[PDB]
Amino acid sequence: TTGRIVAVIGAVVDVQFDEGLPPILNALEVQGRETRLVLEVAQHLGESTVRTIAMDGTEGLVRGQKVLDSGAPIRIPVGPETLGRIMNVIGEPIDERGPIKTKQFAAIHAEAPEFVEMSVEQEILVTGIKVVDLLAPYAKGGKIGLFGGAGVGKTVLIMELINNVAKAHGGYSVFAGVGERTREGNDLYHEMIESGVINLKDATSKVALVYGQMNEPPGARARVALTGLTVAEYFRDQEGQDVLLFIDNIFRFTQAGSEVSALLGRIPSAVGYQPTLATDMGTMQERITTTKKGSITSVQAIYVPADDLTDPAPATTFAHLDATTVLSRAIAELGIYPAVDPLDSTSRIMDPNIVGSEHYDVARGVQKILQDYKSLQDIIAILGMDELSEEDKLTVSRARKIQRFLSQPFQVAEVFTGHLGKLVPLKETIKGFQQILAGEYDHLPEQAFYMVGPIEEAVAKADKLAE
Amino acid sequence: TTGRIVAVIGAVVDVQFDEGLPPILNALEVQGRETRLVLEVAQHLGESTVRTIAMDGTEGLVRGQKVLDSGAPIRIPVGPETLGRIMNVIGEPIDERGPIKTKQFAAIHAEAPEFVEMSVEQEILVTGIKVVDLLAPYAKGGKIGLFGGAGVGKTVLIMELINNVAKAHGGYSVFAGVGERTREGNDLYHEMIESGVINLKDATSKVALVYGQMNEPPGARARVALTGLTVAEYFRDQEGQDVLLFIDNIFRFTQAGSEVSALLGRIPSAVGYQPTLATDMGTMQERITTTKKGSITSVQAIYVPADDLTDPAPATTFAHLDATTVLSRAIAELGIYPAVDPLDSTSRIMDPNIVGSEHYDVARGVQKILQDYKSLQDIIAILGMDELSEEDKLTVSRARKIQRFLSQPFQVAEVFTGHLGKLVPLKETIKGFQQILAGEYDHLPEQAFYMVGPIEEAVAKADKLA
Amino acid sequence: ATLKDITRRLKSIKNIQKITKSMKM
Amino acid sequence: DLEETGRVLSIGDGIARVHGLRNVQAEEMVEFSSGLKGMSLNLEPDNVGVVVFGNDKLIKEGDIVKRTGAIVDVPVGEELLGRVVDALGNAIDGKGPIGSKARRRVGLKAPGIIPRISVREPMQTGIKAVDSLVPIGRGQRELIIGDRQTGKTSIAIDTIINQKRFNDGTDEKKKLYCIYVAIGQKRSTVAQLVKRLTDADAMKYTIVVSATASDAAPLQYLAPYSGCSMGEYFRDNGKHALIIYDDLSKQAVAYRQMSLLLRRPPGREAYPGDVFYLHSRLLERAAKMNDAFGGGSLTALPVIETQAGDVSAYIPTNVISITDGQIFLETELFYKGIRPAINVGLSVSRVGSAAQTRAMKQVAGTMKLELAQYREVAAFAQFGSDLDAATQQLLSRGVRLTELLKQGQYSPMAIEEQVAVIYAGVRGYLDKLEPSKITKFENAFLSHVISQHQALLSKIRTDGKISEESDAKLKEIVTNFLAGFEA
Amino acid sequence: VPVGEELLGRVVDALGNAIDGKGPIGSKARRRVGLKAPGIIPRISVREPMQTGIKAVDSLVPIGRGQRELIIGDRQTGKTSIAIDTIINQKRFNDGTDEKKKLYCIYVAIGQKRSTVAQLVKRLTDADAMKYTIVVSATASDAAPLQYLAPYSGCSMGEYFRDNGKHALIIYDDLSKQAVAYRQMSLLLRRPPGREAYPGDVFYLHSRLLERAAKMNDAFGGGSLTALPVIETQAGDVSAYIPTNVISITDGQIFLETELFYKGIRPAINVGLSVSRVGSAAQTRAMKQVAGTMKLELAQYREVAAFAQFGSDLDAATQQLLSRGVRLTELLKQGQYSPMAIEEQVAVIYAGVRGYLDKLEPSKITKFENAFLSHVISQHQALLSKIRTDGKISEESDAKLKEIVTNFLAGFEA
Amino acid sequence: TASDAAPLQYLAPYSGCSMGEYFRDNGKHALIIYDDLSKQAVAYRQMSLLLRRPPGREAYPGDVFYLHSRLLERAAKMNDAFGGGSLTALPVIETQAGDVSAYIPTNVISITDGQIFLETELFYKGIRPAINVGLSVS
Amino acid sequence: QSARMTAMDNASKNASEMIDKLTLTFNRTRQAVITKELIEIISGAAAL
Repeated sequence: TTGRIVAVIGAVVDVQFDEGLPPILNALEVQGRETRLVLEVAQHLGESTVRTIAMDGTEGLVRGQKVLDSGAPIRIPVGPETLGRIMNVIGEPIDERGPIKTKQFAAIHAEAPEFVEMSVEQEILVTGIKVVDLLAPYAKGGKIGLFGGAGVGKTVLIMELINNVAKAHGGYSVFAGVGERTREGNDLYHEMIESGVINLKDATSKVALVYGQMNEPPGARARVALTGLTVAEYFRDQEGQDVLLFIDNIFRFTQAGSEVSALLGRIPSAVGYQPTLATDMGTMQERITTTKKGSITSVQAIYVPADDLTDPAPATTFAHLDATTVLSRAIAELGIYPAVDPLDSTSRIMDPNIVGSEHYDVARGVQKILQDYKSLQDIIAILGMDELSEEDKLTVSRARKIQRFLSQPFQVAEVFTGHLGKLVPLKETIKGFQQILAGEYDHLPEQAFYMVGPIEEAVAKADKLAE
Repeated sequence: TTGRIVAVIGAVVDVQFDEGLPPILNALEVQGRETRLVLEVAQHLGESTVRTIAMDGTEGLVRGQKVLDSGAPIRIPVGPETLGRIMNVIGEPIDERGPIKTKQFAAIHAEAPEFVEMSVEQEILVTGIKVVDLLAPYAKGGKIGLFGGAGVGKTVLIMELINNVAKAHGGYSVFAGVGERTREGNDLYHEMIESGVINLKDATSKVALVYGQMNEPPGARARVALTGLTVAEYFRDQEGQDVLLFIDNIFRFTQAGSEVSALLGRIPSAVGYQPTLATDMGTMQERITTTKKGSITSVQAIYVPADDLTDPAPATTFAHLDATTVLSRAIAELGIYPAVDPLDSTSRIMDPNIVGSEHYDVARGVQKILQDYKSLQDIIAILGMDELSEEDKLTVSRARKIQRFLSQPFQVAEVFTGHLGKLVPLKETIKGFQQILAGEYDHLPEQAFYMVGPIEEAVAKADKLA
Repeated sequence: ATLKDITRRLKSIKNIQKITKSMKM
Repeated sequence: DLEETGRVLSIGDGIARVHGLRNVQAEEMVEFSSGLKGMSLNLEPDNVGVVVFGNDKLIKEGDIVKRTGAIVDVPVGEELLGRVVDALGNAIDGKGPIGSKARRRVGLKAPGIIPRISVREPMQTGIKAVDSLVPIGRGQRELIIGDRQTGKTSIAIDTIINQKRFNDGTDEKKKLYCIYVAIGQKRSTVAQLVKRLTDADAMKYTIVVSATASDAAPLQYLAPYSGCSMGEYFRDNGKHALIIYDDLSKQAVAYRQMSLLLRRPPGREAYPGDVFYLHSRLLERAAKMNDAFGGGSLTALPVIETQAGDVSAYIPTNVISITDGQIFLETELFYKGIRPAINVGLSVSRVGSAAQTRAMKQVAGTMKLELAQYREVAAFAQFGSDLDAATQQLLSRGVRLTELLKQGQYSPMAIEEQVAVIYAGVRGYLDKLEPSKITKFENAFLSHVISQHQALLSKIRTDGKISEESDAKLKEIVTNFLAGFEA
Repeated sequence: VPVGEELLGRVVDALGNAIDGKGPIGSKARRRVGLKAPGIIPRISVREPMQTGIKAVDSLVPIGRGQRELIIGDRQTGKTSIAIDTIINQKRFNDGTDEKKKLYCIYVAIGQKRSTVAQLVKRLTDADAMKYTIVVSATASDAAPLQYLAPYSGCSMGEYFRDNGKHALIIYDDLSKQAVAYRQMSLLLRRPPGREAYPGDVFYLHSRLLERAAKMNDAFGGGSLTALPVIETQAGDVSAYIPTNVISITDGQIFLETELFYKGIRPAINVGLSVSRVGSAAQTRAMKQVAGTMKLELAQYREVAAFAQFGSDLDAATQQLLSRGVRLTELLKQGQYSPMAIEEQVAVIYAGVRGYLDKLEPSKITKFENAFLSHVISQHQALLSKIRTDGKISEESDAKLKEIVTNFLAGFEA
Repeated sequence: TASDAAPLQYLAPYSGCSMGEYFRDNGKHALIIYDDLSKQAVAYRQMSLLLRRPPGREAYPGDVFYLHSRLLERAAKMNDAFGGGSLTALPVIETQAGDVSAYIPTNVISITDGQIFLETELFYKGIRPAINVGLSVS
Repeated sequence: QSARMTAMDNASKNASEMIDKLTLTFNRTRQAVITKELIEIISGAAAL
């Protein structure tokens, strides 16, 4: 079929078909353009007119312009020949290395795995990060979420996980940049290459990349995650492999939708969001999942507007995760990186039956004391510390040292911390905290515990500080 | 007139009339339904169509369905044969004791007592409850804010007032449950029954119950307080008694108002309430007064949202209240009952220019002493009960006697306390406390005053307490 | 003025008042 | 034929606007060519706004819509037990068709005021804090409320698990069938959930209605009613049933989404004026019937997710206002070591002791009281540079009683085990014990009496209270065990 | 709009027309105001410094070329000053020989007042900076659409330099007033208002623009565009929706507080809350050498400085921490219009970071820095020219420096 | 009163004012007491939300200050050439929790020529009239 | 002991006053957020 453009208002374009109305979700191509412009059908307005979302700029479009129904939703090149490559929302290479010669093509829109397809294996996935591991362990094949307001560490944390996990991972990895910084896709691509995760000469590439950055129109941003996720589902089902999925930042998918929502003629829900936020998020989040066929280990960065965790978006996403790392500008502000909030981070495997009681009693032991100290903070603030029971001024001590022992110099932030990155093993972590909690270092100074890897570095640093 | 249904959107039914359009507020009956579906009219959309709000589920309605203008607002059986029965919003029986057979029917939407019907004076209505009558006197025709909920004797206090109104004023009472939890109504029912206020065997019931359960649509929980009002107005405008109106709880009235408002698509005002919050309230509150024929006195259970007394719901409501009865869990813990708080409960009529200097002074005497003792309370426990002066030791003694003298046995709780209920008279009340203040029973012991009626009993109990 | 912060402050001042009234007596 | 069938004028955001269908009734199920169902929520002058039960990719302008004439009803009865069904009663556990005879309508009116009687039979959770201080009776509606991840669903699960003690028993008036409704949850969570229940052998007496994250709004909307009907079949037949709505927050969202897309007027938080009525008509269907009606019951545990502890936000306000009590969970408590995170001071049970056993009351009562007393002084502790031994006493009872309320998950206790342990601290036996040890004490102490003393517990159980005898036997059992304990 | 070298030293409106009544622009090139930012492939990691002249900034929140760094704070906290000092500091290289080190500047006024801009272009002229600056002005009385466009217009003039292997710096002062303009234009078109009354796409409004500041690879000329957008907060609330919308686009932020400002800390840079997502890659080795860990040190200092606003039996490691913290805080202070040269910054930070000033009295520090810098500039330009030239601090330079500071310091504390 | 349609509550003060104006206009002297302007304001706001006018601060329509300035500008002291007559207005405004910064109170303070603030504290403590002598002005 | 008594009397009375004020500030804020969030929804809805 061939339709005509009847109205253009931003990323929203209305098309009128004379015969044969393209179904909802169908992709249409605008005729007469130097570059490929795809319009996804969004609604049937009636009168053989469809309302659509543009996958790119709408400049220069004209009323009356021709549009052909492609007869199917956006379909992209899926398969192993996507590895080491950089793709578009619409599946076009954007790395200047030629076509992507895949055997098959997949539509980015698809139903989520059925209930009888779910898996319930729960294996801790050690990362080398003290805080995460100790208190909110990630799980292989599980859904992980990094929550944070602007500039608190979401991406760097995603960066050190790619290093401490993606790099040894025997399986593919798909990194989908959704509405983030272009500078960043260029930093990562070239890093993947310099470290051979991406190989431009041979077929040893172990990571496919998909990008729809912040310089794109809402439409592209409302779909790249789909493209990204679609690439990943292939390796899960058609190959049955262990996939690692990185998305930075999934909030962008939801902001994308809120940006065209009004032009779609909808009464706004609260906080400006579109009324279909949760369902829009649901049909998507439900595909990002491990099944009996394959396994996905998704690490999704989640932006928090105005730093408010109750904002309908961040708020609506918690339910889709098995583990959550909540970052806080209040912690970051103190110079404690990674700025994870020890009392707002959780993992579904923080179970004695799964990580063990030593792991579990330490974690909870560390959390009690930080909570105990949080409560006193506001009070010794005014009433001072003298009146406090030696019993209580020891927890202030230990807490302040733990607070530090939880920071760590990342290997991807030496440009930031001026410190060599340290990766600590799960047992070095459990033990280090166990001892602080045990009173075994009440003599060393707090500062000795700040920006160090394993507990021995805290002891060494004490001496170095000893003068 | 016979209209058709043109649209059904949730609990809002639009009805189109060919000849003759029902005025606003009329009740329309939907034709062809297992049960009675009353649609109240709310607006004249123009083009012969009315916009109404259903008083029950619109499930199943059909565009084109037939609707019969009952040519009047919701009317209900009013009169004596309502006493002891439980009734719906549109005056139907929901206690399964057959038809409420009265002679008169009374439309629920009624205007209020013209200025020239107004009484020009403030009179205390006596209930026979020592705290209530001494420190927070109800007012005839006035509105009282009853605070406190469970565990604190709310339902027993509501039931003694009933009884004491029948007794001392030959007036009857109505009970309107606005947004009542079905569980809690049925439990209120059997509890009045067991205490007699309701009698299924004879014709001695002193209460008519009107219910607007929580499952009912906005419009129903919206109007049921008016229905209850209608009933009460009868025992005043037709039989010139002193009726008692109980709206439980006044907040769900307001909320029902907002739901209805939102459904009619009107822009909410501050905090999301209805634009008409103040009028919705005023058109109802104002029908509660003392006219030349008699008076309706309303005990309203208040729920304060967010513990915010300046929240539009509560704030609006106090505009009408003449007194508050604060039930307190703390007081209860002293064993003291009724568990009314003598320092937190208040009344507009506690003015010497209204209750008379004597009454006013005693009351102000009782409270100060109760206040002073409160001060000392801290000292006693810490530094121990003795730097206490020949003076400081007397304020305590008396205060502690007073605290007790303010408690009292209810006739409603006789089937249970194995004790005899007391309805102390106002005169007896002021004297009682007058003398304790006076120092006339300083020799008497505390427990002589616990759970008794008139001071005379404080004396006699002392005797039996050697 | 965040209902969160406001609440955080009320929390710590209600305790102060309590410990402070105690110390007075 | 525009009377029994219609044509789609426009379709989007899951709202279908059909022309024709002149005979449809409000809320009637209709069918689109493609096979998709839809429910008529807006009967307008010139059109029917239909709520599509699925992907609106399968509907186009002009598609033909036909009436079914049937209103929404679902399978019901004993064959659903141990099954995992969607909001329409369809089986999703891939175990084969549910052999359902009876079919009930999802939205029915609650039993009126006459057909009931006071909630009097205990509904035991197995959680000491709840069972001794926030008692639930059969027919009661008690809300579990709290922020994200505070322990809400765990309470329900321990509760379900716990009913095996009576479901494996002979007394058929103590058995309680369980129904768990999952609304807006991700499929992996429910899968994990059903696993935990299978592993504890609680699926035999449980039905799982599941309307997850990717299911269309209307199914998430309905889920709780369709699960309610299923539990009503038991209630009405002299049987007892327990229902967990997890969460009512997500269903409210589902409803708000359709309301706004059908363009009904939005009120606070964008919720329709009839959101209160959506839950009240649901939560009232739970009730205790009268023998005249079978004495059967339906208890409901609805979950509400608060935000930053804002119990006054809109939906949390409605539901609190509708139910008979609330179990308030708190993060601060949780991280401080109190798990389950029940805030005992703010939690409530309007039903109260009318639902506690005499055994429990025998202990629950003084515990409730020393705790309230501790709560008055607690804050002093940390600065108690010199408190009198009067209050210093209540701080001690305070921390021990508090440690006794602690509890691990998946291990609900028998009312007799709970009173034996509560008796221990309440009577003063752990007062000289170290706070740090009460958790260890109880565990071992309870292991001991569950091993060696099953005859005393059987007494306590049977006699329903603590006889003067069994009282004395417990004294010795704990004073010798304690001695053993601090050796 | 008009684009190219002809515009330098001229004041244009949002469409290119001159407003300095100094004659027509001799433009031969034009450029669409709205062009998508170069993709992934055409760029290269930011590596060349963009020196502001401000210690605090150049040492703690380094800015590289192709980088977007936001200046944000309440009214009057000094946001524009940061930008002026930066434009003025560029004479150093522009008056020089090397064309790769040169930086052409663009200053876009939006919603501002004509007399303020006139004041602004005067100062630039008095500093002999207009020669390399273009000023796009879209002031308070200009139509909403001019104010709206102004940023894209100015951007396009900067891409001319970016796409031709040259270097440009653009200041968007401020992006707050533009958003208002956008909001107005947009509501008047009847587009449904969104959060806070702004269009549902205000994020997009600024992302689209700032993505254009970029570093192109040698394959595309190696030129670059660096942006310094300004945003005004209210009641120092940086968590605010717009503030965070923009903080989530740029490569860092410089947050100025009025509290710090009144307190004497000018610039009022808030160490803890400001960041640079480029890190030391945008710093010379001399600077990296001296300020490599200082940022997290000062963060950790601000905390304990608070934790002992009651000298709670404080050890030594923290007494030392408070002693460095205060001295270092004084050194980061700075006046206006006197952008320092990189080697000058390294000399003075050096003195502090090395502990040579741990025994001087905080109050003395500012005076000392003027004395010390005087000495080395006059006497020692051999060490300054070497540090500057080598670009690093060799072992002997580091030894010649230790010698100078310690001795001068002593004579100084006579 | 509380039971009359909002439009009548809204109108009431203007009518009374016109009656006071006869006296002002004829060399006579009248006193008008508006009790309260708080409730008139909510009556006018009910009207405004029902007419669909944009709700602003506290949901009050943009012209509620004028609802009041127009009214209170009419109290006035004429000179001899116009009769020497006069109109004195004592309008009443009800604050919530002693908050004198609210939108309506401020509006009205910015219109009259002084205020008499009565304090709840004073009232209980037994000082009545509960006037706040430092805050009040003429 | 007389100065600690006095100092702690004041401190306690200041606290309570602070308590009373924060509470009232809390309710004002609570009401404005709801109103504010609701006007925002209405504006968006009306523009359609």
